[PDB]
Amino acid sequence: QDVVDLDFFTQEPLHLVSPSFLSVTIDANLATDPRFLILLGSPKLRTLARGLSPAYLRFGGTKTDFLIFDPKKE
Amino acid sequence: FKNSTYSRSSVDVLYTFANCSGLDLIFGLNALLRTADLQWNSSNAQLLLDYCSSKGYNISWELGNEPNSFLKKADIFINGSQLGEDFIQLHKLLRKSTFKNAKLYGPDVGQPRRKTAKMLKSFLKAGGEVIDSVTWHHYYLNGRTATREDFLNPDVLDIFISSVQKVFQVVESTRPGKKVWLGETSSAYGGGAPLLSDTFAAGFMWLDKLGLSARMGIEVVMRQVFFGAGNYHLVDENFDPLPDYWLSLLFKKLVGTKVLMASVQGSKRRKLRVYLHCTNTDNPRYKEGDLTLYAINLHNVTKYLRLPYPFSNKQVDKYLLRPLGPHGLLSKSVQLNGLTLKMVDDQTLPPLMEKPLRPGSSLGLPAFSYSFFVIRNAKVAACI
Ligand SMILES: *[C@@H]1O[C@H](CO[C@@H]2O[C@@H](C)[C@@H](O)[C@@H](O)[C@@H]2O)[C@@H](O)[C@H](O)[C@H]1NC(C)=O
Ligand SMILES: *[C@@H]1[C@H](O)[C@@H](O)[C@H](O[C@@H]2C[C@@H](O)[C@H](O)[C@@H](CO)O2)[C@@H](C(=O)O)[C@H]1O
Ligand SMILES: *[C@@H]1O[C@H](CO)[C@@H](O)[C@H](O)[C@H]1NC(C)=O
Ligand SMILES: *[C@@H]1O[C@H](CO)[C@@H](O)[C@H](O)[C@H]1NC(C)=O
Ligand SMILES: *[C@@H]1O[C@H](CO)[C@@H](O)[C@H](O)[C@H]1NC(C)=O
Ligand SMILES: *[C@@H]1O[C@H](CO)[C@@H](O)[C@H](O)[C@H]1NC(C)=O
Ligand SMILES: [Cl-]
Ligand SMILES: [Cl-]
Repeated sequence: QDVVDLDFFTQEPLHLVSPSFLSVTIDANLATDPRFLILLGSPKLRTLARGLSPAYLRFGGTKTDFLIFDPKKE
Repeated sequence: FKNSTYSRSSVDVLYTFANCSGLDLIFGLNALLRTADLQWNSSNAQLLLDYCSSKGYNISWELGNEPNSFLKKADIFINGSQLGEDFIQLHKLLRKSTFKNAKLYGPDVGQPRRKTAKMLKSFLKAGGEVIDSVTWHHYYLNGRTATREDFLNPDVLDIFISSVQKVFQVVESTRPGKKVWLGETSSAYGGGAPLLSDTFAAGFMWLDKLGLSARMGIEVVMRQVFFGAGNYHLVDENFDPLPDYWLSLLFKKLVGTKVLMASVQGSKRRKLRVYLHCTNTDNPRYKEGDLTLYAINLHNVTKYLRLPYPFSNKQVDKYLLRPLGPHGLLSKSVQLNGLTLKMVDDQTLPPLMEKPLRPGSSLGLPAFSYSFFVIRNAKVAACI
């Protein structure tokens, strides 16, 4: 027998997730790629990104703790 | 690991990518900048906060990534108490900024091993008052050693439940009711499992993780990564979507914020994994009270699911995902109801086309597959 009965609890919501429940990261390491500007400038990638809105985008990773902001750099 | 600098330019690329994509940016600050007496040195963060203010950038903040492994990474040990004080200091900086209401998340600890649970507990005692959400991380496998069988093993999927229970035990003991987020998560660490983390086979772990996260009280799940070098990326090096991107998009179109519960009447209750939410009300095909069921079949045969009273005779839309051949579960291409999912062009996502079933038919779920089912006119009061 490959038939399976489901039981549903539908009385009340057991939890409420954020509308952004399914969110994404960009690893901090990607900012050390010389092509950072070209990659994130890609119209094709922005279309895919828009598809997942609403979402958080976390810019973070091991490299979070080895990145220093330098306002002089170009 | 070496110190690297980044420019105002890099900050603008990142902010613009998020802003123009409708995403909310969370920026992790460097927690290893330390004073003589091993307090956090906030002076570099200060320069970034100033610059972001001056550009009107609406940005959320984190401080540090996996502080539990700082000793391993940088031969510096910061305890949870100190890290809490460091977060208190960042909170005071944010309150004095132009975005005084900016959100602060942390501490982005790894999964709750004894030493990580201790760090999280002391961090929440000290710094818990100033964070808007508790972030922690989870991986099922080591990308180097992960096997195809591991990706399909319900005993591997099940370990995530104990991780979640252990995090909530620490949070309920220190800051009851604080929101709990997965701040970094995927199939496998070390950049993913070669030829596995970028395939149809990655989808069992991703959809199970979403299901269980929602069911167990996790409010947000952050997928490592949207795009990047790791083969757990949703989008490859050519900006082409992989099966997990299509799975993620379909989850967003169908699955609502209100979490319910499904279970299988059998005692086995393994390999057949079921989740139930209210349908996403923003979906124009569906209406208040509709349900979205999603199911994973890790059996090597088709299973037939029967909906309970009073949903037995309802019109159901199927959204079944299966790999495009010839590489089976190791495929990087997916079909929805037998239609290959492909961009229309660089600016155009395809429609995601339902397959209506005959009312009162059993829900067919092939071996090694996953599907969404929307139950139309379910008229569930809790969903309205
Ligand atoms: C298939 O998997 C078997 C164990 O699973 C059980 O048997 C199959 C036929 C399904 O009914 C499933 O629901 C059961 O839980 C293995 O022992 C077997 O060698 C595998 N392959 C086959 C039979 O094709
Ligand atoms: C979580 C960390 O915070 C991530 O930075 C880390 O990934 C990064 C980037 C990835 O491309 C690389 O393969 C790995 C390991 O060198 O570091 C995550 C991971 O995949 O291990 C995880 O530790
Ligand atoms: C990074 O910078 C800090 C101070 O700017 C310094 O103390 C530390 O040695 C550097 N870390 C590494 C791993 O080189
Ligand atoms: C923090 O770092 C800056 C520059 O890296 C340094 O000049 C400053 O004296 C440090 N502040 C403290 C309080 O140690
Ligand atoms: C920043 O972003 C979020 C929406 O994602 C919003 O709730 C908040 O009001 C914004 N804050 C400001 C000050 O613009
Ligand atoms: C944590 O570290 C701080 C800073 O080094 C130290 O002063 C404090 O006593 C430590 N806390 C515990 C509980 O050991
Ligand atoms: Cl600690
Ligand atoms: Cl990357």
